[PDB]
Amino acid sequence: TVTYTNRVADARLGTFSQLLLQWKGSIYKLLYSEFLIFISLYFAISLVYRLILSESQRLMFEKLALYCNSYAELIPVSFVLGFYVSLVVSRWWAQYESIPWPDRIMNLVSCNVDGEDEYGRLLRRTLMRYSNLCSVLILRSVSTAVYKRFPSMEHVVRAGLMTPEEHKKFESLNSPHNKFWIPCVWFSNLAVKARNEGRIRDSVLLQGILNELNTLRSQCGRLYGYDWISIPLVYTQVVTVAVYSFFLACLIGRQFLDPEKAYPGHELDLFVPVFTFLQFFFYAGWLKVAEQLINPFGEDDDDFETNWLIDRNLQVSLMAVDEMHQDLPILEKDLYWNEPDPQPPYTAATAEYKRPSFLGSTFDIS
Amino acid sequence: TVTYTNRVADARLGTFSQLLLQWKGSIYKLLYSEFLIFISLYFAISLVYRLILSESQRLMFEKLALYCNSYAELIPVSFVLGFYVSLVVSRWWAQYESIPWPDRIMNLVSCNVDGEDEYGRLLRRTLMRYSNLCSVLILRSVSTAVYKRFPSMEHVVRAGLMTPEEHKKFESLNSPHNKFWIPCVWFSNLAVKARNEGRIRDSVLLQGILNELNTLRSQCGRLYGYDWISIPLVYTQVVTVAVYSFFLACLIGRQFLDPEKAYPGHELDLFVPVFTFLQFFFYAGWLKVAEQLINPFGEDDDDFETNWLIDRNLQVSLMAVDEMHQDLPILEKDLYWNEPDPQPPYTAATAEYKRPSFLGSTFDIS
Amino acid sequence: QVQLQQSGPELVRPGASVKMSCKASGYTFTNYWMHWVKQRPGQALEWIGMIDPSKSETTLNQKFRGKATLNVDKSSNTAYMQLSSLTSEDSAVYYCAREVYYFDYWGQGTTLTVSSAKTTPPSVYPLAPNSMVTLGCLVKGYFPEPVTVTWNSGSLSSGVHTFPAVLQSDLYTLSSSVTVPSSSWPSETVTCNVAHPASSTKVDKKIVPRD
Amino acid sequence: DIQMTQSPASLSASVGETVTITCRASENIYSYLTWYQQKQGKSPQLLVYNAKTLTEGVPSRFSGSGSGTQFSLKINSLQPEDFGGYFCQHHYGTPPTFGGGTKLEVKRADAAPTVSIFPPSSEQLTSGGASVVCFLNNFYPKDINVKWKIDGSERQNGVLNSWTDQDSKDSTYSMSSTLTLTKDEYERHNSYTCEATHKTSTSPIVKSFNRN
Ligand SMILES: OC[C@H]1O[C@H](O[C@H]2[C@H](O)[C@@H](O)[C@H](OCC(CCCCC3CCCCC3)(CCCCC3CCCCC3)CO[C@@H]3O[C@H](CO)[C@@H](O[C@H]4O[C@H](CO)[C@@H](O)[C@H](O)[C@H]4O)[C@H](O)[C@H]3O)O[C@@H]2CO)[C@H](O)[C@@H](O)[C@@H]1O
Ligand SMILES: OC[C@H]1O[C@H](O[C@H]2[C@H](O)[C@@H](O)[C@H](OCC(CCCCC3CCCCC3)(CCCCC3CCCCC3)CO[C@@H]3O[C@H](CO)[C@@H](O[C@H]4O[C@H](CO)[C@@H](O)[C@H](O)[C@H]4O)[C@H](O)[C@H]3O)O[C@@H]2CO)[C@H](O)[C@@H](O)[C@@H]1O
Ligand SMILES: [Ca+2]
Ligand SMILES: [Ca+2]
Ligand SMILES: [Cl-]
Ligand SMILES: [Cl-]
Ligand SMILES: [Cl-]
Ligand SMILES: [Cl-]
Ligand SMILES: [Cl-]
Ligand SMILES: [Cl-]
Ligand SMILES: [K+]
Ligand SMILES: [K+]
Repeated sequence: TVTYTNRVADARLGTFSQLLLQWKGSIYKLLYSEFLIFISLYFAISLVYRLILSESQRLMFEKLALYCNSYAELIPVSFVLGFYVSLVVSRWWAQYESIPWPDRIMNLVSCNVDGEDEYGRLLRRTLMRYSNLCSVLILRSVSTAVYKRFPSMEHVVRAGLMTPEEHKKFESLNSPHNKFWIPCVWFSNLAVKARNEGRIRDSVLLQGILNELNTLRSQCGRLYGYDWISIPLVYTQVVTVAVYSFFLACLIGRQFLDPEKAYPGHELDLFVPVFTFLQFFFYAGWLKVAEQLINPFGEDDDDFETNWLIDRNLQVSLMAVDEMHQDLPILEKDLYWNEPDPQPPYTAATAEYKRPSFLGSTFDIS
Repeated sequence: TVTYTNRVADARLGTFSQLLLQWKGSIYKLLYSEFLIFISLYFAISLVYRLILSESQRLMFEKLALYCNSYAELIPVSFVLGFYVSLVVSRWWAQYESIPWPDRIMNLVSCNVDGEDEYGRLLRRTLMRYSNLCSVLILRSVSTAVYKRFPSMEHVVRAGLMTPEEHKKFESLNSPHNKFWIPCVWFSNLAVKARNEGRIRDSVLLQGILNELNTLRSQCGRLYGYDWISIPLVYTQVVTVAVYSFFLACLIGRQFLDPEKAYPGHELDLFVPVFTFLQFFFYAGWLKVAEQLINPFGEDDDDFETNWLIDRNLQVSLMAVDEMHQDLPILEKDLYWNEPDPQPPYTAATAEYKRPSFLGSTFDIS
Repeated sequence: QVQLQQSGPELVRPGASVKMSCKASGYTFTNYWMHWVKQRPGQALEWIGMIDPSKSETTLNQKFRGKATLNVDKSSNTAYMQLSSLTSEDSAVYYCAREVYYFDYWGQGTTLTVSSAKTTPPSVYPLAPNSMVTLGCLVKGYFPEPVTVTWNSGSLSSGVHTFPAVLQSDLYTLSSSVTVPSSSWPSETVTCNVAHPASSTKVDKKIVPRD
Repeated sequence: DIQMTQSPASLSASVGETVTITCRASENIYSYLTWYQQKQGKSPQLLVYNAKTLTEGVPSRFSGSGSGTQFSLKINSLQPEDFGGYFCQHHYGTPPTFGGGTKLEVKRADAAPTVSIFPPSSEQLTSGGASVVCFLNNFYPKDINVKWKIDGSERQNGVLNSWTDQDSKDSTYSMSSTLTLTKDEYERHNSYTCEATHKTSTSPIVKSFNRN
């Protein structure tokens, strides 16, 4: 979604440094408001101490700051963040791999549902759409980006993902629960009907198609699960309490105390707490990692591009089972027909990458 | 890619020490430029303090260095590095195992696509090439090493990975999305056509071949996923901010202060901060681990050898389904035909490795 | 159709710099690496370097490290090459080629000439002395190339040999011979015509028999 | 670097014949070799790539072969068009060095050079310089040797030669030698001879003149 994969292809001088200059889906964009509030509260307190408090009050503030500063402990906060963010990141990738792709059903339906006639065409296209509908229905249930595109079941129909007859059949089936599973049932029934009409040769080929469907159903189930079963609220609250506890301490503890009073650790007044602000970016930004990925189907810069996926899948699916049904290119003898050990060419820039075969560590390289 | 597996086969005296003398894909090669800039900035600051600053300015610098040094904290940085690098290393190996190998399809196509005639040969060879094409297409989409070898679809054709007719069929199919999935559809269709021509006996054998294809498709999908879905930018930025924050502190904090002034902790002036530089190699090098593996399909020394894989697969694939179709050696009685409990010999050096059978922990060894 | 259109020929003084172009068309610019080749008479083709249109990554020949510079303009689909600290040896024909495991498309070529000499008109000297008598013209001390030599304003074409110019002290010199039947000379008037467009000079020298 | 050694430097044959050019690699370049055809004045054209594969327009009479360090181009049943320049290039790595080249010229019957020596023009002598020109037209083969002798003694300093391309009509060559002196040194001597050596005869075809 915010792909910088190509920038970090090689480990050169500024591989990671360069990324500090990027705004989209960045630490700056996510921390902006919070940082400003922190900045404000800090310097506000700072001026109160420098310009308002009396000599006696200043002595209390200095004692208060020494107290607060002693409770700004990074080690405990770093612990809970690391473990929590790891959980979030784990679920994040699991949710991606749970986004259903038509390609596997697509390959089978395209080759195993017979007929070069309009019915055979309508059959294959309708099967794929039942798959894609099964997906779109669950996606608009878990993704705010998708839901805002399909707020009502009418939107689904008018967008061409569901026919008005299908919508009629949809409504006819009375159930208080999410009906995303309906198209998945239709598919299996239609696949069976197709086999009985002789459009699907064996049962071996039919079960194979039914299996790939079930897999897609399992995919939709995972998405439902991650959406339903949030990371326990108490856990989420714990890490924010820990993080905020730290910044609360810093607000007062990291204040620049009187240099004259010669407090151990506070010999220099820089007015601006450079390293404390750098710690804020570190920890608040670290928390923002979880904050953004805790729901990867939202509208964050780094949240998944689910609507593009829907579009891509629609186009590719139908194309593969329609225009590509039993439609192949002209079989030719390959360029290496009489060559048992082919030696494909290399461009000028890639010849260094033509390596001798790795036989194994145990063998002498001679 | 940088295989030292054989060097570290045994745990001897210098098993790991020896690796410190290696340059290829080393910590030295990856840190070179960064280290020099660090070195320079350090000693630059050092001379300014020793030769330029006035007695009063020197006192400020010393107070500034004590301030900076107190913010050079390894524990928080070590935390975020460990967790982040672990994520990177995890994806790194996942991406490797997602590189498709023909061998499984290769075995089935070679034995289950009948015919010792030119057509049977052309059939088997064309099937494998559709697999290898499905792979090469995705690899040149995710690997810069491969793309620079196949920058254009013409390169693919001229290299003998795709026929001009196939390229024509390729273009004929209108789609705005990556067409790496096309050959995978062709394969399934061609496999079905092959079965209808009687070249594939049962549907059981056909579905078995279609399954291994789908598996390869899933492999290609994973590669696409890891390439598309980068590790969240914010996370990457956080760890570089943390790391750089540390080295910023060290630049000033680790300066050798006046020995005469007798600052606690700064009693000795060595001019060169040995241990601070050693910490740089540690942490900057630790970050370089992630920096290099965040995209294992790039052109780093330790990035995958994808082009060799392509070459190896091409050679082996075709060879197994062509020259090796129904082609076996002469069946003989094995050397242990009349021996129920064979005792294969051992070389002089390996006799110590002839062990008695491990029956289980519970049994008395008598 | 694939077509590589380079810039026109250049003329510069030693020590200076030059920047020639190459506009590609009929194919996706960024999907093919652009190479540059140097062509000198008598020597073999020299590979200068290559450029990746996409990321502008350059890879030069060690021999051209400090002499050549490469860059492109993806918007205009043109590639460029800059040659610095130009000397007389940097004079040659420069090509730009497309690579696809081979160089399948070259440009027409860009001729670079490096010398410190101002435009100078040609000095046409007649050459006069058995069945067929040979006559000729001597064009010396001119610059720069080229010059057009014809006999009797083109009417006399057959039996003529105009030799390739040579370099003599930063100035070109060439000869032109013509053979006509001894009966037609000095009977029929014969005169060579030398055209030097660089100086807009048009000289005609009738070859009168020796006195 | 990988060194490309091409041979022969120049080949002479007549239409219908079959020739064979050869490129040899400094080190193994597998099947990564290309053959180019370049006609005088024009930009080179791709003939064969990957050592064997012919490109689009190339006619069947062209064929490539070899692998490793030994390659060869073979043109059977020559044509008028097939005459010109031919060179090779390896495509295994950077820099992709080129071969020395090969000039494919037409073969005919030997011919003697029609030597014609000319004295400095009076218009030139009044300018302060003297140039003795000597032509050697329509001969064959291309090989030839010209020597200048001022009063019997050999003269090598000040001589500038220029050869021509094989005539597209009679397939013969031509060259022009020019001895340049100062008006002062030119008038310090008598005889200026122009000796030419060829395979057309054992004795040098000499043509001279005196300064009067
Ligand atoms: O495969 C090879 C890779 O290598 C190349 O990319 C390079 C870039 O070319 C590099 O330029 C870039 O790093 C550059 C910066 C390096 C300075 C940091 C050094 C510090 C290291 C730690 C110790 C202190 C010193 C990394 C940034 C450092 C800044 C940090 C942040 C502030 C705090 C410290 C320093 C310099 O900034 C560059 O500046 C440029 C402008 O500012 C940016 O954009 C430019 O791209 C255009 C390309 O045509 C330029 O023409 C044009 O000038 C401009 O638009 C670049 O994106 C930006 O990276 O980052 C990449 C390094 O991997 C190449 O382009 C690609 O093929 C590929 O990505
Ligand atoms: O299965 C058994 C294994 O054992 C053998 O390998 C040995 C090597 O033979 C050892 O020599 C090597 O370790 C050697 C070094 C040990 C000194 C370190 C001890 C420190 C431990 C911590 C506390 C302080 C002391 C480990 C390096 C220590 C250096 C570090 C780094 C600097 C900071 C501290 C020390 C010495 O360096 C060796 O030196 C050699 C030259 O320098 C290198 O190359 C040589 O290989 C050739 C083989 O024919 C030699 O003939 C030739 O001399 C030379 O080319 C070796 O590769 C290099 O390892 O490393 C291996 C130990 O596992 C054997 O060859 C193999 O069969 C197999 O790999
Ligand atoms: Ca989100
Ligand atoms: Ca990498
Ligand atoms: Cl702590
Ligand atoms: Cl399920
Ligand atoms: Cl601070
Ligand atoms: Cl610490
Ligand atoms: Cl998939
Ligand atoms: Cl130190
Ligand atoms: K860096
Ligand atoms: K050790």
